[PDB]
Amino acid sequence: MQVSVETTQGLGRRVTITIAADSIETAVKSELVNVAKKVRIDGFRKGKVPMNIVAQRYGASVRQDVLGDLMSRNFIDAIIKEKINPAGAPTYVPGEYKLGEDFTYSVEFEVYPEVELQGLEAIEVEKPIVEVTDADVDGMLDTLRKQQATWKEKDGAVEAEDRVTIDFTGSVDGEEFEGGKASDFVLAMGQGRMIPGFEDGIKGHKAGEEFTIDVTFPEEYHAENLKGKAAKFAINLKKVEERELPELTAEFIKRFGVEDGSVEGLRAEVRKNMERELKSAIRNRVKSQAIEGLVKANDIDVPAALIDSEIDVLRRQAAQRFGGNEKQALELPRELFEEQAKRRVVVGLLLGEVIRTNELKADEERVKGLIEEMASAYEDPKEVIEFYSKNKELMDNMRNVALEEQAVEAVLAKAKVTEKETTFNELMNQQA
Amino acid sequence: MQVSVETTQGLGRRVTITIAADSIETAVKSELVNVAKKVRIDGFRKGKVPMNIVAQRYGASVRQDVLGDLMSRNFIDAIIKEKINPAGAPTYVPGEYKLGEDFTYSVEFEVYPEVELQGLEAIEVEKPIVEVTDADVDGMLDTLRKQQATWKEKDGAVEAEDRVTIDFTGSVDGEEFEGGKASDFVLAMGQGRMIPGFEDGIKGHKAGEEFTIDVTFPEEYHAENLKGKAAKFAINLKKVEERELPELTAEFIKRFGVEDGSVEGLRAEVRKNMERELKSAIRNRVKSQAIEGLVKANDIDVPAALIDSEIDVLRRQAAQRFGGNEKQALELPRELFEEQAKRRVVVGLLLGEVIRTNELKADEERVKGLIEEMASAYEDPKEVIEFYSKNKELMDNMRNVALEEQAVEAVLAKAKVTEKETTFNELMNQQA
Repeated sequence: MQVSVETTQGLGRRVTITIAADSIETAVKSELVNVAKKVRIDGFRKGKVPMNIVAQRYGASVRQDVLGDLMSRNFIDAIIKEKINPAGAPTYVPGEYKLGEDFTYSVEFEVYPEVELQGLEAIEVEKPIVEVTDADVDGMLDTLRKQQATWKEKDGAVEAEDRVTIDFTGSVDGEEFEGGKASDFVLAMGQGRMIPGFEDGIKGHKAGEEFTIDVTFPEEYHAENLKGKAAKFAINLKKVEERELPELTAEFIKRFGVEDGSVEGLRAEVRKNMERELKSAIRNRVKSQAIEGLVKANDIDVPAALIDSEIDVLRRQAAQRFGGNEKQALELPRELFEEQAKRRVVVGLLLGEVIRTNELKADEERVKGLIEEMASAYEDPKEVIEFYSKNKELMDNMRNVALEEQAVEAVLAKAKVTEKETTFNELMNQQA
Repeated sequence: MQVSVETTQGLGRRVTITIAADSIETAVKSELVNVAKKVRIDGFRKGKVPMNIVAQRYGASVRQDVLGDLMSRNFIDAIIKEKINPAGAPTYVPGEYKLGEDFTYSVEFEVYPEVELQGLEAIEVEKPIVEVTDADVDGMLDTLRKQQATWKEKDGAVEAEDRVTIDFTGSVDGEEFEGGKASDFVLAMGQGRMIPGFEDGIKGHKAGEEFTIDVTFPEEYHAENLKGKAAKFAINLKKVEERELPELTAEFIKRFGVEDGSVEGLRAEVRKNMERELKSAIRNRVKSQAIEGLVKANDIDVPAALIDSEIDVLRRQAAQRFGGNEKQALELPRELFEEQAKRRVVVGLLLGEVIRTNELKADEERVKGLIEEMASAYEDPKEVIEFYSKNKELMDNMRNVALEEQAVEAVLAKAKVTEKETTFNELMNQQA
């Protein structure tokens, strides 16, 4: 067997393997008649038609199953002789497969080092002490009243402080940007604006008079063919709708689903929101400050295999969002995926080390109250707790999440906890 | 959300869950803004463009993520309140997703029955008593030179007992069909017979003729829209080759792959091949006798969920080979999938119950010896066993196969063991 273990750097090593033509071919014939025998579909029956011709002439489909086995078939043997152990999964980077010659592929595996964390006390824990008094309730209620100010058909030009119901669609330098356009787009004021140029074209003209704008995408834009390329957008200026407050009437209150219809019912729906919004935002802030603190305490050098696995999931899933086209993945900037990925894998090493060596058990009290809180998001809390209590694989997942939280907590209580007073507004204004 | 359970058939409990239009759309906007903020692909940036219009107008490309979440989201609560749970996995039978509508999907499954094996004494174990003597080697050797004789170019009429390397293609009923054609298809004699009309047509014509044979596919054939339809096969008699025996010449010894050239090397390579195939034959004979013993003696009630799992693996794998056409999967007569699946699920329950209740542990010496036996095939056997010993993920699968064979053995030694003498030829005659 043709194998070549190269070293890239430290953790990473590039084991380049080449499988011979007939070594592939015989394996195709083998797995053809195998899967044919078990699934009862031997073309006709189990005594005719040599899989030799089936493979060579029209066995490009089965070649996925075959090469799928052969990558791990040559791997499993080669790693025995050389003592090669990947960190979870090896990054199989293939160049090309010539049909009827060989199959060369670069097996870029990483090794998992023993992680250690330092600066546990040096980490700043934020407790954003928000206590949502009627100042915060009615302050945010006024923010709601003024920001959700009703729509009204403006007579004139578009401006910064207007909504406009339009659409944008066309091409970027002659290419159809797959799903990157909104037929009947609502441009709403008050919130942030899009790329300088786009919204500028919109607010450069009056309603009714429809035209195309040509704006180049930023190099900060998250697709290689769209960024730097000029983009023509067929702007159909239909309806310019200004925001203005008539009053906080039951007509407005009704649009939040308030059956009671009165503003006092609006406060009550807002209390039901404020319950899970306040709890999850506080928990998000202390969790965020913790995770940021852990990584910033120890920006460790993680195995790239875990990053690559995260990147495969994130590339396929992103490209699924961009029309489902695989090719789109390969033109999203890698470092926008490696953002969440790096943090996921670093925290995976750190918190894993914590629950392992600090011997953190699924603390029955901690996971009890955790389950009670997520159950109080459902209609019947008590019975959700009671059913989870029986269920094995639920209590596996509840063990893990209680231990993620408990691993954060082990270093959280060890860290510089700072109980800092803020308001409901500041809590979510500093987020999105 | 709305849930409603209905008994399909006994264990089959159709939990029909109506997910309301808004229950979908809100979860769509959720998974949109989530994936946007974590991957930082918010179109432009994390402060613009409501996910409302993104969902409603072109949010088809997130319905995998959304419905993928909702399948567990609605189900997890539904099973809590009412008491209701699948054996392994629930079969989600969904409606066609019309947008701006309640997605009602039939969440079917079967509950797990107490599996028991019976008629252990009635199960007759076949121990086919064979040896690799020069009698069996010369028997197979004579069959080898007498069956696998060299080919000569024939100019004349084709028989059933000729070779003919033809390129056939055409159309079934008038419609072109994928996969069912082969350029330089070798109709070799000696081995079994093809479908009636086809090979009868080939042998009904003399070398040089380019014609067509319109033959009807059997109603027993492995696909619906092909079976029962006549099929015009444009047979171009390309190569016609007569089957003739010269001798077991050094020309032939080389052609078999034996570089050694002298017949002593043909015998050596035959000893190595006969070694591993004798092992795999005896293994397959006692294994298949025992497996079909347990299954055909105990046609137990198996939860359809396990069948769906196996069938999804088998339909992916098969339809990938049938041009990658996932629609054609559902078109294959399902009993060909359920053939293997029935065996896998019944064995999985029976042998599972054996190793569980009888406390069958992966015996270190037994799994070690099993690995010696299979590693014999590999490049360095005792180092294979040695390296495997470290890797738990692989030793998990080695524990699987060890306990499957050990569970077979726990009933094998209990079953009516009958030693039945055979030759090497008769051992594989039916199996091949």
